[PDB]
Amino acid sequence: SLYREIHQLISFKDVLPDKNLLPDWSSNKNPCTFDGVTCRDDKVTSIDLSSKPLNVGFSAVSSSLLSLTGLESLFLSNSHINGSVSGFKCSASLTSLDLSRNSLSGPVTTLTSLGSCSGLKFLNVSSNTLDFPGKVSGGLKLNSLEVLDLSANSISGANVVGWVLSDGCGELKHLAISGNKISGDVDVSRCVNLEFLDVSSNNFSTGIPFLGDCSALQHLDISGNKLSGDFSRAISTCTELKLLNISSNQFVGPIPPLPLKSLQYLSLAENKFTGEIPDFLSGACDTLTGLDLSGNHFYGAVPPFFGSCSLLESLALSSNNFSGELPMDTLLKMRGLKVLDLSFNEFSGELPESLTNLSASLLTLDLSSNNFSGPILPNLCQNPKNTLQELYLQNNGFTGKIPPTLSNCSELVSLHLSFNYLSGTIPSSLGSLSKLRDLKLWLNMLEGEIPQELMYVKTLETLILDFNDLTGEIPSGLSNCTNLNWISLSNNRLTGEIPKWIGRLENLAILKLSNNSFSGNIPAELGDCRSLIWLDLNTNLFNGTIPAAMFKQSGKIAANFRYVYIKNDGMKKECHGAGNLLEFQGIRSEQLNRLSTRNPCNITSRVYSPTFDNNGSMMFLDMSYNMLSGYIPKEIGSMPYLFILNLGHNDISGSIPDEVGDLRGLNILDLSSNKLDGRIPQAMSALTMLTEIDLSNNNLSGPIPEMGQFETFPPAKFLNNPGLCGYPLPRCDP
Ligand SMILES: *[C@@H]1O[C@H](CO)[C@@H](O[C@@H]2O[C@H](CO)[C@@H](O[C@@H]3O[C@H](CO)[C@@H](O[C@@H]4O[C@H](CO)[C@@H](O)[C@H](O)[C@H]4NC(C)=O)[C@H](O)[C@H]3NC(C)=O)[C@H](O)[C@H]2NC(C)=O)[C@H](O)[C@H]1NC(C)=O
Ligand SMILES: *[C@@H]1O[C@H](CO)[C@@H](O[C@@H]2O[C@H](CO)[C@@H](O[C@@H]3O[C@H](CO)[C@@H](O)[C@H](O)[C@H]3NC(C)=O)[C@H](O)[C@H]2NC(C)=O)[C@H](O)[C@H]1NC(C)=O
Ligand SMILES: *[C@@H]1O[C@H](CO)[C@@H](O[C@@H]2O[C@H](CO)[C@@H](O)[C@H](O)[C@H]2NC(C)=O)[C@H](O)[C@H]1NC(C)=O
Ligand SMILES: *[C@@H]1O[C@H](CO)[C@@H](O[C@@H]2O[C@H](CO)[C@@H](O)[C@H](O)[C@H]2NC(C)=O)[C@H](O)[C@H]1NC(C)=O
Ligand SMILES: *[C@@H]1O[C@H](CO)[C@@H](O[C@@H]2O[C@H](CO)[C@@H](O)[C@H](O)[C@H]2NC(C)=O)[C@H](O)[C@H]1NC(C)=O
Ligand SMILES: *[C@@H]1O[C@H](CO)[C@@H](O)[C@H](O)[C@H]1NC(C)=O
Ligand SMILES: *[C@@H]1O[C@H](CO)[C@@H](O)[C@H](O)[C@H]1NC(C)=O
Ligand SMILES: *[C@@H]1O[C@H](CO)[C@@H](O)[C@H](O)[C@H]1NC(C)=O
Repeated sequence: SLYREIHQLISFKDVLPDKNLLPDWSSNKNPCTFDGVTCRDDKVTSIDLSSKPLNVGFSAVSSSLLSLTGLESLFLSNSHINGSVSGFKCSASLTSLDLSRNSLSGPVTTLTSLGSCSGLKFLNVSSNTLDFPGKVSGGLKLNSLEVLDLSANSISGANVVGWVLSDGCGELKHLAISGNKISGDVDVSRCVNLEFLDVSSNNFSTGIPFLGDCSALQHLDISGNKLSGDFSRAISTCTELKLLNISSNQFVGPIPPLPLKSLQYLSLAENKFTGEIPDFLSGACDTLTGLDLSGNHFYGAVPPFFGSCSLLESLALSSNNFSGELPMDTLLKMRGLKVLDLSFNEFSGELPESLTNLSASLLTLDLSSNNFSGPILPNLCQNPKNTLQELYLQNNGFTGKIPPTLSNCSELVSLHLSFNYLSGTIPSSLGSLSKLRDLKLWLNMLEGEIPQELMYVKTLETLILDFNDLTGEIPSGLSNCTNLNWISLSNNRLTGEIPKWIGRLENLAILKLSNNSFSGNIPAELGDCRSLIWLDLNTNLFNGTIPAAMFKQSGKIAANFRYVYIKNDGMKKECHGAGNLLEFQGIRSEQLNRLSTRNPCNITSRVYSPTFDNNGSMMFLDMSYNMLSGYIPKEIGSMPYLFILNLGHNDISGSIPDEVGDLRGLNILDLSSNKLDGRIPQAMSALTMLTEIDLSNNNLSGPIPEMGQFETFPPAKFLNNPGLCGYPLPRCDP
């Protein structure tokens, strides 16, 4: 017996490709001492080899492990098991089998073989590649199961649920098959003990699941399909219902009657429900902990009855047309509230003083994209121990100043005050927000300098201050913020140079400094930013030459890195640069016209990516409209991910490096308005991704390369080059 146990386990170990995996599994040694093994009274009862790259087929598993007498559970989640299940001798003692997150493949009918495990009651085969080929007939025939998870497979087809349940489901308590492409009907009316049903993210577009008496159902998730019928009538017999998730479908009309007496979580998000919030929902106030109505067509006010929902932790009403003043009278009674999301509505008026009390309970306050006005509450975080982590007030009409008292929201992780009409300075006291990761204040009328005090915020990742009236230089304090990964200061009136300490921000992925008055040379230390993929310096007063060293990472960039990209059309003179990459969270695109008084560019063309290992490269480089000079370092050509390169409008001379032809990712290439001479390198015919080029206003000569993409570009892209010829230009005179 021990003999048999140890021979089975060691035989399993020996079939493993990796010889480091079960280092302590050893023959002539008791398995009860092995890692991965659970024993009771010196007998093996469970094996857990999850998250270990075994790289063997199911046949090895069923041969060795599943035949172990007395084995009660086997956990092999994320263990690189492949192959298919099939017939094997299986212990009567085995009650749970977890094969999730593997590479099991073949028709789901293979699972019928697990019927040989007479004791099997729990089965997880989620996140594999099981499918259902053609004719959906017969049955799964595992009607002893209490729990079955077939989620995230490759099951495509109609009435697969009927197939799962055809042979009986009187024992079933938990059915999940989410994340497939199943369609048709769901009939669980004979599953009288079913407590959990998840058919979400599938291809259901016809009937609502038929639940029958719905006598044990507590959790119902049909979200992420295309359903439109009468779910209300479907769930009306479900008196045990705690979670109802019908989000991301195609339901319409007003919120219908619902079974409210046991309800904890309700989501109707992402449908087309209309009307006001009806007062009958009040019946769930004894139990309701989470409510989500986001992304519908609701309107009107927030009903006073919400005052009695004392257990409500989360109220999400974003993206509707709710209106009126902040219903503080009601919000104050919601003892339990931690998340309040009213963003993307039409709430208006000023912030009430009572709101300050909420700083004491909420973790998240989201009022972004409404019609609020007036000052931001000076006293907001006045309470002894405020919990507030996220404060989103962006895209409103707030006036006045940023209250220094926000330094008292001690747990603040994210502060978004962008797209308002705030004036005054950036309070130095935000320096004492020791956990702050995101500071976003762009598109306001902020003045003064960038607080040196930010140097106290070690956690800082995001500093977005575009479109203000900020002056002075980049404070050396920012050098201490080594987790900065996104710095954006475009469209201020800043001065001075890029500090060389810039080099020691190994996480900086985006540096946008356009339309200021920065000067001096480009620091070669820029090449020491191990994360830099987006460098925008257009429209400044930079000078000197381009440092080859700034490219010395093209390189071992580990990985890649919520925004809007607004492309410059090329029909406006006063509009400079390839285009603006701007932070765009909780902001309506409709309000982008608010830039009209700051930005000479049109705003019509709004846009919202590769994968790296250690191959990653700079993706975006724009240094146009400066006073640069010298020669383009041929290292310029070392960036296979560079899809944009704008060096237009400088005083760059010498010839175009042939290495430019190595930039296989290049879509845009602007080198117009410079002192460039010599021949356009033939190598540039290798580029096949170009959508725009400009080499006009240089001193280029010789023929335009006959191959590549040149012929597809108009004469304009080549004008003002005396000795240049060849189509699209006039034929060269040999
Ligand atoms: C770098 O930054 C500076 C400073 O922000 C920026 O200069 C500013 O640019 C804007 C846009 O060109 C100017 O626009 C002001 O406001 C309106 C836009 O709504 C301008 O255009 C029209 O104004 C008339 C007024 O009667 C109006 O009827 C019309 O509807 C407007 N057209 C629209 C809808 O676009 C005005 O010309 C102008 N108003 C004033 C103050 O006279 C700002 O004035 C500029 N502010 C300055 C110069 O400090 C500059 O363009 C940026 N550079 C780059 C390359 O982006
Ligand atoms: C079948 O196997 C699946 C794959 O393991 C299970 O899916 C996983 O279940 C976990 C529990 O729900 C999830 O845990 C995550 O990690 C933390 C750990 O502390 C949890 O709190 C979170 O709920 C969850 N993620 C976070 C951070 O929110 C796994 O995420 C989840 N993975 C998925 C969904 O693919 C199934 O649960 C299992 N089925 C059954 C019936 O047991
Ligand atoms: C799920 O959505 C619908 C419904 O099954 C599928 O649309 C079908 O498209 C095929 C053509 O490939 C037609 O033969 C079917 O008649 C369509 N269905 C109907 C009723 O119009 C869609 O293909 C399915 N998606 C997947 C990936 O399974
Ligand atoms: C209700 O259903 C939605 C849609 O299935 C769930 O949202 C999913 O997970 C997150 C949001 O939490 C998003 O990524 C998507 O909207 C959904 N899935 C994916 C992978 O995109 C939501 O979590 C469900 N709510 C509950 C509590 O069950
Ligand atoms: C870039 O701008 C700076 C600051 O205005 C200038 O610094 C120049 O540096 C070199 C030193 O040999 C010379 O061009 C001048 O002596 C400096 N000018 C002055 C008085 O500041 C200069 O305009 C630009 N620097 C470069 C590299 O040309
Ligand atoms: C299972 O994985 C191994 C390891 O790569 C491979 O050799 C074998 O062909 C795979 N079997 C199937 C069914 O793909
Ligand atoms: C939203 O509500 C406001 C205030 O009642 C109303 O004036 C406006 O027309 C509504 N907007 C839409 C899109 O229905
Ligand atoms: C950051 O600046 C330097 C880093 O070497 C040093 O004075 C100190 O460690 C830091 N200062 C602060 C504000 O912690």
